[PDB]
Amino acid sequence: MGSSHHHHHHSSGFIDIAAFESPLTSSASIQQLLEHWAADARKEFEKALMAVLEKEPGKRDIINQFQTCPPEILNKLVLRPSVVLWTTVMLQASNGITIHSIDGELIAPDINYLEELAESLKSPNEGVPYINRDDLWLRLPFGQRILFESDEVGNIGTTIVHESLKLIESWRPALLSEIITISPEIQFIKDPTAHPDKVVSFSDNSVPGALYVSIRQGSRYIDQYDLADSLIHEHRHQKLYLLQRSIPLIEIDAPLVPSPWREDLRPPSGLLHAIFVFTHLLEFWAYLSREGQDQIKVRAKNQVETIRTRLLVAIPTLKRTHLTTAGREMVEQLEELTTNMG
Amino acid sequence: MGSSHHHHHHSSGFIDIAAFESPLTSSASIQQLLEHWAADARKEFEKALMAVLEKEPGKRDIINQFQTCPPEILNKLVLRPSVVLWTTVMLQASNGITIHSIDGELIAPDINYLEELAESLKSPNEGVPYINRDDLWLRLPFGQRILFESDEVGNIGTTIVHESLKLIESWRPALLSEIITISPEIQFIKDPTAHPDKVVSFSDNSVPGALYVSIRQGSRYIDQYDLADSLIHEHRHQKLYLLQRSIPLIEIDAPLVPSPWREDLRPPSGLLHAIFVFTHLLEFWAYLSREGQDQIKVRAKNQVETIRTRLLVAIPTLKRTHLTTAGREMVEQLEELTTNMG
Repeated sequence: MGSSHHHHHHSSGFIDIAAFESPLTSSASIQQLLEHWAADARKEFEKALMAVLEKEPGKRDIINQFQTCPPEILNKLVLRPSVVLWTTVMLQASNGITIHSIDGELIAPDINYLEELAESLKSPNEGVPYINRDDLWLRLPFGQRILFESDEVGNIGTTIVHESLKLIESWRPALLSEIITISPEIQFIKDPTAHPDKVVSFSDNSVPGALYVSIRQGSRYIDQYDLADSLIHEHRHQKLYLLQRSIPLIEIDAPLVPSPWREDLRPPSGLLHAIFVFTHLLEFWAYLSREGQDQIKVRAKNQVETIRTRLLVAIPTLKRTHLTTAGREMVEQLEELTTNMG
Repeated sequence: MGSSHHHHHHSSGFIDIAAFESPLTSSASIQQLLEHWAADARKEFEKALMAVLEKEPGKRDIINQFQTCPPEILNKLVLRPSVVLWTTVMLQASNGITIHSIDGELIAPDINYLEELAESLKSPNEGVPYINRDDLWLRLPFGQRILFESDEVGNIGTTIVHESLKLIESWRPALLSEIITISPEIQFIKDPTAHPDKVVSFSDNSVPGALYVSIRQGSRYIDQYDLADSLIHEHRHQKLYLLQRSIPLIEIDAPLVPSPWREDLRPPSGLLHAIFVFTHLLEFWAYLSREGQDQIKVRAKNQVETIRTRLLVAIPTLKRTHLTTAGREMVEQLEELTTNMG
């Protein structure tokens, strides 16, 4: 009924991947991928700064703040989710290309964002992962379809996030460090169309580095384990976005493959993102089923059985797809982790 | 809630197209595109025949009938929707790549299809557009999600199809000839999940040349005008599949753009397919509002207003996308037809 049948793909005729997977051995690989991405993003940001000066030459004094800015600060600034979206929308607007939010609304290029962006350089040291910061260029890709929690709602959510991050740190301190480097922004969302008891968490690569997690289950708040699951789930997408940017994993994103997590046929890259996400959540709930409290051991044992079953069905499905050399190396490493935990 | 946010396209940084659009002036352009496609498909079909001989060398006598078959027959055979799907599934199976139907079921490569296919050469070729032919390799991309009408249901549908094709011939005899060349197969379907009053019609490029139209709708049957709309709608997809095959129309199928026909963001190629489909449907209902019967003039005037309104909103949206030189030439020709309607 829904369908995706017009695919133009009816033409079917340099880093350690294994070390990148585990947070213990990924530190160097991530730094290497971030340096390559920041090299392209600095040029893109400079191109956007020149486009701002063409429309409004009066913005020259605002642009001057970045000119003398140290490259160490500038390299971290151009990779922020809100900055990447602003730079992308800005460059596409100059090429006559429109960018829209999920609700079909046009994301207008705002020159006045540079003034807010320049004033951020006057206080560089802030919280390691930015918990529910008020930034329109983080809310823009969703428009009105997704609501952003604020005030008392955000105040309570910050404390639950702190306990989820402390829980993640107790399991793997290397994964918390990985979260600070790849996913530095945590936004609190609420899906009005979703069922109150459903935990909603999503990620978009138009804003890379921002994790959108729901803290409210109706009027009630979710717990530190479910919120840590949501944070790890979206962090794994952000981590794979970084790898895909430089080292492609899928040679041909067709034909569509079935996923144990979706009813419809999803592309091979989507199933790779799903296995990459759920491999880390299988390891998280495996730790909670052994070294966790007696109250969590019931839910954790259910999650291990549910996730391992789905992973053991998705991995063979993905193996018979157009995977690159790096993509196949990733699948074989994720399969090894699922097998060594049965 | 639904979402499609992991697009690996976060890297945003000759044929007479006008003559191809109208069926009156497309005859030569279509023949050129079909000759190029048949040249590649004949090699792909030969590769599949050699793969059949590797698995079962006993099928040597059946493969010899195809190899010694006249090129005029063989060129038309390799481009049939059921043959294209068989060849694709067969070649992908040899490369360790699985193909699935919309319901997630694996489409198994059937060597025994060649025997049924060889008996089609020996049999006298019936009616130019094959109305509801019993062929599993036409039903395979849908599996169990879509039901195929047969017996008394198909018997009635054949008569309604004949009146729809006669209605299309009375409007533009060039469009009926175009239908016989590009879309030679009409299958009768029923979507159990769809609302009875909804007219369901779809097409897939894994089976190019097959139009899937619904004839039974609730406790009634579709009329010749609604069925002609369904046939023209799916034929326009099949015609654009042929063009896209050789001459690409979208340079970058990102960012996602809003469509007046769908609730959420669809790719630029999807919106191009929609405008290409609805431009011809606008011309069809414009003819029915002027030269049609008094009973159809009410429905036709409503369709012209509904379709022109949506086309006038989709065309500017698509113009601000990564269109190739040919893609932009197509959009400007479709915009001219929409504008020249008052």
